[PDB]
Amino acid sequence: VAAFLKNVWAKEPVLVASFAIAGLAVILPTLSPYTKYSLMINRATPYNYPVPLRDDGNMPDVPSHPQDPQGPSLEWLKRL
Amino acid sequence: MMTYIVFILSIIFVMGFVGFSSKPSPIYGGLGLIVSGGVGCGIVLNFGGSFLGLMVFLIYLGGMMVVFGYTTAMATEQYPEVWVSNKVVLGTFITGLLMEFLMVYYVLKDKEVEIVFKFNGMGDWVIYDTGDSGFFSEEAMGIAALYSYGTWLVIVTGWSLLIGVVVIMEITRGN
Amino acid sequence: SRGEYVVAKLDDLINWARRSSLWPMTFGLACCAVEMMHMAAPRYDMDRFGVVFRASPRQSDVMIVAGTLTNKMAPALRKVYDQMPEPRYVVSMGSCANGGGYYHYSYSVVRGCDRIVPVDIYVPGCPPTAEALLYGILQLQKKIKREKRLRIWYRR
Amino acid sequence: MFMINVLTLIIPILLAVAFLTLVERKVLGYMQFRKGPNVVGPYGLLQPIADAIKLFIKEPLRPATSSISMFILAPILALTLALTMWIPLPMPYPLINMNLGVLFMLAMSSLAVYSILWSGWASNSKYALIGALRAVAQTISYEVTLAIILLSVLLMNGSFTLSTLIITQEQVWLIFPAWPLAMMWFISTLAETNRAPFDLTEGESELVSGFNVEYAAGPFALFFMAEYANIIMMNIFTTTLFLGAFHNPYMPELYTINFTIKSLLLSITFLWIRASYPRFRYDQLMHLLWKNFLPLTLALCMWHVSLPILLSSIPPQT
Amino acid sequence: MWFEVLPGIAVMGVCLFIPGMATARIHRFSNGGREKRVAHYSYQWYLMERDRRVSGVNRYYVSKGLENID
Amino acid sequence: MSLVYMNIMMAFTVSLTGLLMYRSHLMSSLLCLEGMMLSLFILATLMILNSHFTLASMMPIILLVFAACEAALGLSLLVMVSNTYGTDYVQNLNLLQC
Amino acid sequence: MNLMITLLTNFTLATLLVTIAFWLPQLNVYSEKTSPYECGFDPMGSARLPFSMKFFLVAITFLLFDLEIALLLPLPWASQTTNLNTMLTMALLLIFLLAVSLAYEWTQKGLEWTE
Amino acid sequence: PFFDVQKKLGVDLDHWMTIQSAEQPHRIPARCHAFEKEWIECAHGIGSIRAEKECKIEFEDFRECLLRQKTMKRLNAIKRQRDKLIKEGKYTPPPHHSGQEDLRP
Amino acid sequence: QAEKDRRVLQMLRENLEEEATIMKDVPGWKVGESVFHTTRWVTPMMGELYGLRTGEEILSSTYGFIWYT
Ligand SMILES: CCCCCCCCCCCCCCCCCC(=O)OC[C@H](COP(=O)([O-])OCC[N+](C)(C)C)OC(=O)CCCCCCCCCCCCCCCCC
Ligand SMILES: CCCCCCCCCCCCCCCCCC(=O)OC[C@H](COP(=O)(O)OCCN)OC(=O)CCCCCCCCCCCCCCCCC
Ligand SMILES: CCCCCCCCCCCCCCCCCC(=O)OC[C@H](COP(=O)(O)OCCN)OC(=O)CCCCCCCCCCCCCCCCC
Ligand SMILES: CCCCCCCCCCCCCCCCCC(=O)OC[C@H](COP(=O)(O)OCCN)OC(=O)CCCCCCCCCCCCCCCCC
Ligand SMILES: CCCCCCCCCCCCCCCCCC(=O)OC[C@H](COP(=O)(O)OCCN)OC(=O)CCCCCCCCCCCCCCCCC
Ligand code: SF4
Repeated sequence: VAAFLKNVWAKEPVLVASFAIAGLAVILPTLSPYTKYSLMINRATPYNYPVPLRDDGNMPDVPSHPQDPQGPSLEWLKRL
Repeated sequence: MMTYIVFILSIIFVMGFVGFSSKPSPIYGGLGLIVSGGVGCGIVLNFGGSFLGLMVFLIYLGGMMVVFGYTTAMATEQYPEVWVSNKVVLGTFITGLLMEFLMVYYVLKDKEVEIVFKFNGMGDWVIYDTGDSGFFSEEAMGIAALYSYGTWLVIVTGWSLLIGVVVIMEITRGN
Repeated sequence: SRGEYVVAKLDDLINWARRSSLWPMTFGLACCAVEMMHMAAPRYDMDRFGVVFRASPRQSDVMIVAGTLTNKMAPALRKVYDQMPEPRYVVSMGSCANGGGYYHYSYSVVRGCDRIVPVDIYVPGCPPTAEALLYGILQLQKKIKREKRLRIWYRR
Repeated sequence: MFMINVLTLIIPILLAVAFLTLVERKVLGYMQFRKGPNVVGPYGLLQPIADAIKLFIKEPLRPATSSISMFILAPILALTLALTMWIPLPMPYPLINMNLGVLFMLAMSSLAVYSILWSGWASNSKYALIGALRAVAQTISYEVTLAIILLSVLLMNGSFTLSTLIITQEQVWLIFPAWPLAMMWFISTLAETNRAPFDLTEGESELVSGFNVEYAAGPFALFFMAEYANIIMMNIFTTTLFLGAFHNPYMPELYTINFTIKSLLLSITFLWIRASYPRFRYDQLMHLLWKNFLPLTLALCMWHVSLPILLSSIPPQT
Repeated sequence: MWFEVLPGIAVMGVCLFIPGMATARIHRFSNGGREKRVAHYSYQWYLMERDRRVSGVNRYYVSKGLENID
Repeated sequence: MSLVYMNIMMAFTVSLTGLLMYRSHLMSSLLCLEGMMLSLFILATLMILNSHFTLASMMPIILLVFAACEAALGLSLLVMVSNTYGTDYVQNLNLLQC
Repeated sequence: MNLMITLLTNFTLATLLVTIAFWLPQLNVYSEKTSPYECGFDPMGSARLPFSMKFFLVAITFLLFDLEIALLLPLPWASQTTNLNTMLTMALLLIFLLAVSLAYEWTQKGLEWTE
Repeated sequence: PFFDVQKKLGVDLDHWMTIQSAEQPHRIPARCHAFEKEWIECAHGIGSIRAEKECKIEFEDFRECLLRQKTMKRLNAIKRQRDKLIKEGKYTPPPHHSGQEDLRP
Repeated sequence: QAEKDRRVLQMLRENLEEEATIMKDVPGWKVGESVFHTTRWVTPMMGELYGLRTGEEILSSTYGFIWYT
């Protein structure tokens, strides 16, 4: 397949460059480990108001104040 | 009378529709459709859909330009009719404008009309919403949700466009 | 009177604008067109004086008859001169466009372009050199400068 | 007060168009081993004034076989569209701060073709028809590749707003990560305005003058200033897209000087290209964008839509 | 020589320097010495309308500070 | 309803009666088809933007796409016609009467 | 409010430059100057004859392609959604279908001009 | 025939754009979300024949929310009466309805 | 949010109190009658608030954002 690649690179280099760019753009996001970073960056952006919940009495995971240590923090985004 | 701006733009819209639907000649029909597309994009831009108006304006300008190339190429006459070169075309244009302005005068008198549905006479500014929309426009997020949600719509539209390209190749072959 | 001074200054302004923006037409027939292109050469540089060739007669100021005006060509030259907008000037250059030149007694040669179109400046030579043609262009500019259109309009 | 702003926008661009005619003639002369106009005034500063006064005192010459209404409407539409499409450009603050200025400029660049088309069709001549159909061929050659280039280069900006393009290029220029798109955009802007080597409408070789061959002085000047204002606006648009300058909110004059000299260099590059290349055939231009530019544009669009997801570098939309 | 293309180009520079900065000067004149506020999204327009209502002069650029409160 | 709804529906009916009475020219009928498509697009986006139905904003633009899925097709059904006859008149399309 | 003011200002400034160009100078109209220009000779036929085009197939392809890439224009805003893998897959599929259609046009000699 | 493939395979294809009360992007609500929700919850599983006469109040309220016909009629009547009283000179507009009104913030 | 709530309640009360003064001699009219059969609060429509005000406030409110440059 080296002869075919050399012939098509000598004849039409534009199509070879386009196909190489397309192949990298297709097979590269499945290899990089930074796609989940984009996922939680997009999910961490506050478009809507964080509507509070009524305190029934047993909710240990949610805080009572935003400065409380419980809750989803973004020190990873500040670090990156 | 600035509160009826969308109503005035819609009047120009139906005026352009009467202008090109009388079919004088496809050049001036294309000009009338360009004017109608411009005032229609103005209307939908006044309702807040600026992206949709700009998109339909661009798409119809490109389509009308390809159409004009076709009529210059293929659908032409020795003496094209502008609007008054034919009695029937000028006549139907005159009655279309007359019917439009008669409807305008009737709806501008008692602020109510019955053509098959029932319509009011106040400006459309009443039906707007009073609240804000945050840090996003609703139409932009709605069309941006085509890829995150509408996978089936994207699939069938892409297949329809590819099949359309193949169909255009197959029809204009000759053998 | 102040109106006479006003129309004189306006006539001077429009004559300056018309004489400093001459737009000839790309129209040659023979040898004298080669000498005209040598006037358009970098040495003589007609575009210094605002002289720039224009292909269409509708956006042209003057027409330079450079070559031999034959019998088969005269209606075309007349129509081309007719299509030019007013004010229009014609510069006749070369002996062929002046009086027939070498071919005065020929059967199919118009004896001068004066018989077909009105002529402002006659440039003699065979060919008249690029220096001579530039001199004729400057003489045409001088003739345009001493025009008296608005003064005569005020007098009339 | 807005009247003052719009008149101070539209008068200096007309003066810039006239002095662009002067600079074009003089620079094109100097690249051809000769001199430009220098006899009208001191170093030829009064040549555009002489040309403008000369063209507006000549006969209009409306033809008899031409539909007069479209014949008058077409240059008016050309000059109008050349005027009300300079507005969304940030200099550094645009006169009209549109949220979708990029699509606005795309739509009004698509609309300006109709002036050429109706000028060719209205004046009943065969050369005008040939020029109009060549304009149609040029539009269908360039438009889709131009739009995909803009879409691929706006994936790093975040939105279609032209005002936020300065903030995007605050750190580095946008020509460093998108230089193939920059080259293809430059060729697209060359082919958009019917500038050399893609003139093809005012062709003085294949035709006499093309679509404006029946337009005498007065209406003919309108197409000239529309074309020259168009090339200046393309130069400013390319400068904003790919060569974003440093902006200080306390001193806008720094940004004004910077993009002014950059757009001047881009116009000088336009005239540099004009004097050095033979004219393309209008079927070779059709196979240029549709076969060489388009596949690379599609590949670069996929690359630029899969790149910020790959790198956690999706730009904000606010 | 070549530098004689530099005068006319310089005039072009002035012809490209006048409009845009003038807009900035206009934006520094109407808005009371500050930039003209942008409203790309409806929240910014709501803040603009609130400022215009709270100024009391029907001008949104008349900024009322913390001395207004008790 | 409102007023602009009445005007857009009137425009649709005007383009409909423009389409249904041919004037011996196929391009004029194609222009009428494009006009009815534009009127339907404008009415749909007016209703959608009024009612804040954001997820249906995918509807009109996608709808606009299928416009070409007939409209350009109509042009491809013309060139063979213009290769069969020198013009594009609709009175030449009467061979299928027997 | 400002956009129509700018539109009206530019339209007025454009339309004033022809009525100045018309009513100002001295006009002299005869029935030889305003004839159609065909390089000195009167033309054969009219300019309203059918001008047989060659690039009709590429014109229809542009008709499809303009809106089929206009579907790709909300791709900036589509980068702001929470679901990103599906968006990336659908966008890549759309441009892949575009490339397949272009390659099918190229291979079947569809981009070449007739005659 | 309506071969309901979607519920058979559990694959969602076009059920999200069917109504305005579905999962909208960024939880953007429609202007008549409550009325449509009430009408759907009223007429769920009881059949169209029963729903045409048993849940007509909610559907009528939803249709009033969609097109605002009765609100336009009431506003037109109020505006007409106000203009008639102005024309007779029997009514003067209040200062807060004429521009000098001093709104809350 | 609190300021907007108090503002729209003030505007609705102001429009309600001047509706009775405008319409007192008409027969069969009921002041403050709803058009919805339910008693649930609905979002006020732009015609319900600015129905009895001058046109400058109309153009500032329902067209101010779109027309702003
Ligand atoms: C805005 C910034 C400045 C921009 C440049 C402006 C100044 C320079 C201007 C020069 C003069 C231009 C005059 C007009 C020219 C018109 C003709 C023209 O442009 O033709 C285009 C020509 C067309 O070719 P053609 O016309 O010769 O056609 C050849 C046809 N065959 C093969 C059949 C014989 O070239 C292109 O289309 C190239 C476009 C740009 C390519 C950029 C590639 C970047 C690198 C990609 C990756 C490569 C590595 C491999 C993959 C690696 C992956 C990791
Ligand atoms: C007979 C031949 C023709 C003769 C007449 C020719 C007239 C001039 C033709 C050329 C110009 C056509 C213009 C068409 C509409 C363009 C709309 C536009 O430019 O919109 C830009 C901008 C959109 O930005 P947006 O996101 O809405 O921002 C709001 C948040 N700040 O919008 C805004 O920011 C909103 C500003 C106010 C908008 C008001 C509503 C639209 C007004 C349309 C006027 C009429 C257009 C007629 C076009 C005819 C074309 C042939
Ligand atoms: C009551 C009082 C007022 C009455 C009304 C009149 C108002 C003023 C009207 C315009 C000026 C009138 C005078 C015009 C020039 C007259 C003198 C003249 O002809 O000078 C010739 C001289 C060049 O001499 P030349 O023969 O070329 O020399 C050979 C070179 N080796 O030429 C030169 O050196 C250059 C001449 C330049 C003339 C002025 C500049 C042009 C006009 C500018 C203003 C008008 C246009 C404004 C812009 C319009 C849009 C572009
Ligand atoms: C954004 C920037 C745009 C800039 C645009 C303008 C660029 C160029 C600026 C001017 C440069 C110098 C021009 C000099 C022109 C020639 C002047 C001259 O010598 O005129 C002489 C002529 C005849 O006079 P004569 O009676 O023969 O003299 C006797 C001598 N022993 O007498 C006459 O012709 C009469 C007097 C004419 C005077 C003309 C002066 C120049 C006018 C230029 C027009 C634009 C002015 C600036 C506009 C914007 C700023 C306000
Ligand atoms: C899976 C990868 C991504 C695929 C989808 C995305 C594609 C993005 C680019 C879109 C390109 C659209 C246009 C493609 C047209 C291909 C068909 C064609 O026209 O072939 C003709 C050409 C020979 O030229 P000729 O026949 O003379 O053409 C007539 C006028 N020139 O024929 C040729 O030159 C040969 C063309 C085929 C062979 C190309 C080989 C490229 C190799 C690149 C490096 C390896 C990449 C590995 C990925 C898989 C590639 C298959
Ligand atoms: S005058 Fe002499 S040089 Fe000129 S065209 Fe005649 S023969 Fe040739």
